[PDB]
Amino acid sequence: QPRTFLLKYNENGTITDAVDCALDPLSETKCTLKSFTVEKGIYQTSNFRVQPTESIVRFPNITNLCPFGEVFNATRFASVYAWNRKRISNCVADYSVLYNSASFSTFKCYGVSPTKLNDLCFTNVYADSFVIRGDEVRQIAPGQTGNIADYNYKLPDDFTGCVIAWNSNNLDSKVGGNYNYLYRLFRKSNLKPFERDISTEIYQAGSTPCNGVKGFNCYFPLQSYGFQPTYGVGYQPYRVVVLSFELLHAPATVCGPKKSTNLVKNKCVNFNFNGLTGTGVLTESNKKFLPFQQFGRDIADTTDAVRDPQTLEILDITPCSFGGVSVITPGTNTSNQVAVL
Amino acid sequence: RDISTEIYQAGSTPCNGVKGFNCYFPLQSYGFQPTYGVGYQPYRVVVLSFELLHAPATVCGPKKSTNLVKNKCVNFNFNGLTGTGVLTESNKKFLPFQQFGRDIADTTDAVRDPQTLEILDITPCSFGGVSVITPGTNTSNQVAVL
Amino acid sequence: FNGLTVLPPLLTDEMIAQYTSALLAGTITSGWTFGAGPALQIPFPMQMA
Amino acid sequence: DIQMTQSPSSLSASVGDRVTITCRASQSVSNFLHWYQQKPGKAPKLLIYYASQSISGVPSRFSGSGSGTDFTLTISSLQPEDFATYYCQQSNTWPLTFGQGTKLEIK
Amino acid sequence: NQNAQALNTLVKQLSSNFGAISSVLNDILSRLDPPEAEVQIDRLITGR
Amino acid sequence: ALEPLVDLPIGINITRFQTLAAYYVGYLQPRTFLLKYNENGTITDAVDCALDPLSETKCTLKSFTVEKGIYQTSNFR
Amino acid sequence: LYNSASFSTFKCYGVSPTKLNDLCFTNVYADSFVIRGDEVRQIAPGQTG
Amino acid sequence: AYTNSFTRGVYYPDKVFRSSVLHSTQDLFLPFFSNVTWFH
Amino acid sequence: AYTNSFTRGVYYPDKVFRSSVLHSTQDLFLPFFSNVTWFH
Ligand SMILES: *[C@@H]1O[C@H](CO)[C@@H](O[C@@H]2O[C@H](CO)[C@@H](O[C@@H]3O[C@H](CO)[C@@H](O)[C@H](O)[C@@H]3O)[C@H](O)[C@H]2NC(C)=O)[C@H](O)[C@H]1NC(C)=O
Ligand SMILES: *[C@@H]1O[C@H](CO)[C@@H](O)[C@H](O)[C@H]1NC(C)=O
Ligand SMILES: *[C@@H]1O[C@H](CO)[C@@H](O)[C@H](O)[C@H]1NC(C)=O
Ligand SMILES: *[C@@H]1O[C@H](CO)[C@@H](O)[C@H](O)[C@H]1NC(C)=O
Ligand SMILES: *[C@@H]1O[C@H](CO)[C@@H](O)[C@H](O)[C@H]1NC(C)=O
Repeated sequence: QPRTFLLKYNENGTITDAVDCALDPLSETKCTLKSFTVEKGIYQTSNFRVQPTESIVRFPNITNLCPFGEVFNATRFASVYAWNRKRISNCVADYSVLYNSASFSTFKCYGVSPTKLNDLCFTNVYADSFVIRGDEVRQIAPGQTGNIADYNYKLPDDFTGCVIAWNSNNLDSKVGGNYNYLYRLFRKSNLKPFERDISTEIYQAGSTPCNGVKGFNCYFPLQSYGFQPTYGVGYQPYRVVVLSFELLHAPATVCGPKKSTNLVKNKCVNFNFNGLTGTGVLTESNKKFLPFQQFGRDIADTTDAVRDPQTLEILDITPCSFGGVSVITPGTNTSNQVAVL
Repeated sequence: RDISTEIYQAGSTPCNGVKGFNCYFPLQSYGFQPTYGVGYQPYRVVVLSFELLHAPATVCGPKKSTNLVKNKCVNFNFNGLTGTGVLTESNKKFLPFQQFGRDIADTTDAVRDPQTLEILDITPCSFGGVSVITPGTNTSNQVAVL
Repeated sequence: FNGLTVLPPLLTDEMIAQYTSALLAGTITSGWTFGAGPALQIPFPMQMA
Repeated sequence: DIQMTQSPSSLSASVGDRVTITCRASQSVSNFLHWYQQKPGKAPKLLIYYASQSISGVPSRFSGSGSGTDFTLTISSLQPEDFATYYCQQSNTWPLTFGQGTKLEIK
Repeated sequence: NQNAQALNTLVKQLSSNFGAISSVLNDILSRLDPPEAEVQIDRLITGR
Repeated sequence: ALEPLVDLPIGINITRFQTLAAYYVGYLQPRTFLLKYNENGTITDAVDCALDPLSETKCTLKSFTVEKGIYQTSNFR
Repeated sequence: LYNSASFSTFKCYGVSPTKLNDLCFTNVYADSFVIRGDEVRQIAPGQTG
Repeated sequence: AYTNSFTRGVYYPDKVFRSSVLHSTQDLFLPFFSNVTWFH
Repeated sequence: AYTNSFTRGVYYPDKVFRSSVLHSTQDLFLPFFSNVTWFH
C-alpha cells in the first residue's frame, strides 16, 4: 500500500528498524518527531478535518426556456430566399435535447465541440432557418465555395456554430412538386456572410439588357427546387436550422442548462450556490435577509449565510469542524500506550 | 495506448454492436492524398520522452572520457552529475545495487565510477570567509589577515 | 474561520482567581513568611507595624 | 403544445343580433387561424380560413378579423337554427390544437 | 484589540488578487487550463 | 437606502439621456463610502470619505465615534 | 539528430536543444506515430484538443 | 437653479447581507452636500 | 488461513546509499501487523 515509513540506517549502511506512519498515533508521533524515542508530554502530529461526504449543485430554476420549439417544430420553414433570422436571448438554451435526439445525421459543429456545448456561456444566438437541396451538405461550411455558398447564403470563414440540419422527405415533398421552395442560380455578386438578397431583378448575361422582359440570354434567377418523393437522397428536401453564436459583442444572457441537486442539511458538504462555491455545514438561520440579497458575509469577507434558490430560504453556512491531532505519551521508556486529543 | 474498438454511444439508447442510430465508430481514418495542402499532409512524429534520473544512467553521449586524478579540487561530471569537490578514497562499503550515495538536502556524497567500479568519496573543496585585523588607518597600514 | 483555531488557556479564569485568593489569604494572614518558608501567622496590626 | 383557449364558455344570443366571440392563443399564430362550426350529430365545415378570407359557398352573414394573439369573427346577422359549438384551429406549430368550444344557445 | 485586528487582517488578505484574474481558487481553476492555472494559483500561494 | 430592482444585460453604449413638473438631476463620482449596516441588514447611516477630514478619520478608523487624539489619515502631495 | 535539416520542428522543452549530448540520460522513451497536418500544437504539454 | 444634495443618494452596492458591521466600499456614489441641479 | 505480517516487508527505497540518518520516504510498503493470506 502507498504508506510512509521512517527508516533508520546504520554505521554499516543497512536498515536496522522502521515504523509505519499510519499504523497508530504513537508511530505517527515518531514520524512527525523523526525519532524512535519520544519524550513525555504533548505533541501535535497532524490535522484532523471532516471531509465533504457528498456535493450539492444549485442554480436558479428554469422558467424561461429558449424558443427552440419555435425554430425546430414549425410547419412552414421559410425558404433560402427569405431565410428567417430569430434572435434567441434572455432565456436558458438547452442543447442536450438537440444532441440527445437523432432525427438528423449531420451535426458537424465548427468552432465549439459538439460534446461540450451546455457549459459555455454564449451571449447572442442567431437561429437561422432555410431549406435547400439534399446534396448541398458540403456547401454549408466555412471555406467551401459554390452556388449555395457564393450566391445563396454564405457561412463565414471563422464561423463558430452548429450546422444542424435534417433531411425530411415526408413534410416538404409534394407529389408533383413543391414549387414554393426556391433558389438562385444566376447572380452577379458573391454574397458576403449573413446577407439576404430577396430582390427579384432580371439577370443579364450576354450583351443587351432586357430590363423587365424575359427572353434571349435573360434568365429569371428565381427558380424552383421542385421536390418529388421519387427522387434520390441528393435531391430530397433538406431542412436546415443553422445556429450562429456570440462574436464577442454582448454580455452573456443566453446559457446552457444547469441540473439542480437536492440539498442535505447538518452535514459537511461541498456546495455551489449561484457560482459561489465552498465547503461547509448548512443549517437553518434566523437572520432576516432583504429580498434582493443572495448571500451574506461576516467580519473580514467570509460567507456566513446564503439565500437558498428555488424556495427563498436563508441557510447558515457553518464551516466543518477541524483541529490538530494531539498525542499524549509517557515516553518510550515508560509505556507504548497513548491518548489522543 | 487505447487500442480497443468499442463503439461510442452518444445520444440515448445503447446499440451495443451495431453502428447506427446515435452510434458512431470511434476509429475514423485520415485518408491522405498528395493533392492535399501542408496542413492536411502526413506528419511522422517521433517523440523522445526522457525523465531525468528515475534510474541509474544508461544513455550517455559521445563525449570522450578523461583519466581520473586523486585528492585534488576538480570539476567532475559523473554521468551527467555536475559538481565540485575533491575525490578521495572511501571506506563506505556499498551494496552492489547503489550507483551513488546521497547526503542531507539533495547533495551527493559518494559516487562509484564508470569503467572501473571503484568507490570514491566527494568532499567539498576548502572554503571559508576572510577577515582583517586592523589597528585603524590613522595609526598604521599594517594588516593582519584572518 | 478556515485554518484558524484558538487554543484555550491551561489556567482558567475561575482558577487563576484561586491563586490570587490563595496569595491574598497568605499575605493577609502571614505577612511575607509564606513567600520565604512555611506560613507563620501574625495579627494584622503587628504585620502593618 | 399551444394552449388554445376561448371566452366566454356558454353565452346566449337572440334573434338577429350582433354577437362577438373571441379566441386567444398562448404563442403567436399571427395570421394562420381557421374557424369552424359544429352542430350536434354533424361533421364540421370551414367558415373562415387564415383569419381574414372566406370560402366561396358559405352564407356570408359573418366575417372574420384579427392578428397576433387576439382572433375573432363577428356574426352580423344571427339566425336561431345555428345553436352550434364554434371551434378555432391555428396552423403554425405541431401538434395541431383545437379549442374547447363556444356553444350558442337560444333564450 | 491588536490580536483580533491581526487576525482580521489575516482573514482580510485572502480577498487580495495579487495580480491574478480572481482571488477564488476554484473560480480560476473552473475556467482555465492546468499550466496557466498553475501560475495563477502560485501568485496566490506566495502572497498568502 | 435605495434598493436595487432590475439588472438588464443590454450592453449598448449610453452617453446622453432625455426624460419624458420639477425634478432633481445629480451626478455620481467614484468616491469611497463607509456604510453602517443595521442588525436587520439595512443601511442606517453613511459617511463620504472625501468630504472633510473628520470623515477621513471616520473612514480611517472604520467607526462613527472617534476618541480624542490625533490620527494620520492621508498624505499631502 | 540536430544536424539533420530534414526536420523543421525539433521543438524541445525540458532539456535545452543546444546542450543535449553532454548529459547522460537514464530512460529514453522513443514513441512514434503519424498524425493530421495541423495537429503540431496539440503535441505539447498543456495544449488540448 | 441649484440645490445642496444633503445626505441623499446612497444605494446598496453589492447585494450582500451585512449585519452590525461598518463596511467600506468603492463604487460610484452621489457625494454628500454636492450641487444637485433643479429643473422645472 | 491468515497470518499477522508483523514487521516484515521492508526494502531499500531508491537504490541509493544512506548511513545513520533517520530518513522518511513514501513508497509502496507492506503495512505493519496486517493480515497476509496463508496457503498450504
Ligand atoms: C419538438 O417536437 C418533438 C416531438 O414532439 C419533441 O420531442 C419529444 O418527443 C417525444 C416523443 O416523440 C415526446 O415525449 C413525451 O414525453 C411525455 C412526458 O415524459 C410522455 O408522457 C410521452 O409519452 C412522450 O414520451 C414529446 O413529444 C417530446 N418531449 C418533450 C416535449 O418533453 C421536442 O421536445 C420538441 N421540441 C424541440 C425543441 O425539439
Ligand atoms: C558493518 O556492520 C557491523 C555490525 O554492527 C558494524 O559493527 C560495522 O562497523 C559495519 N562496517 C564494517 C565496515 O564492517
Ligand atoms: C531510558 O532512560 C535511561 C536513563 O533513565 C536512558 O539512558 C535511556 O536512553 C532512555 N531510553 C530511551 C530514551 O529510549
Ligand atoms: C590619530 O591618533 C592620534 C593618537 O592616537 C590622535 O592624536 C589623532 O587625533 C588621531 N587622528 C584623528 C584624525 O583622529
Ligand atoms: C429588525 O426588524 C424587526 C422586524 O421587522 C423589528 O422588530 C426590529 O425592531 C428591527 N431592529 C432594528 C430596527 O434595529
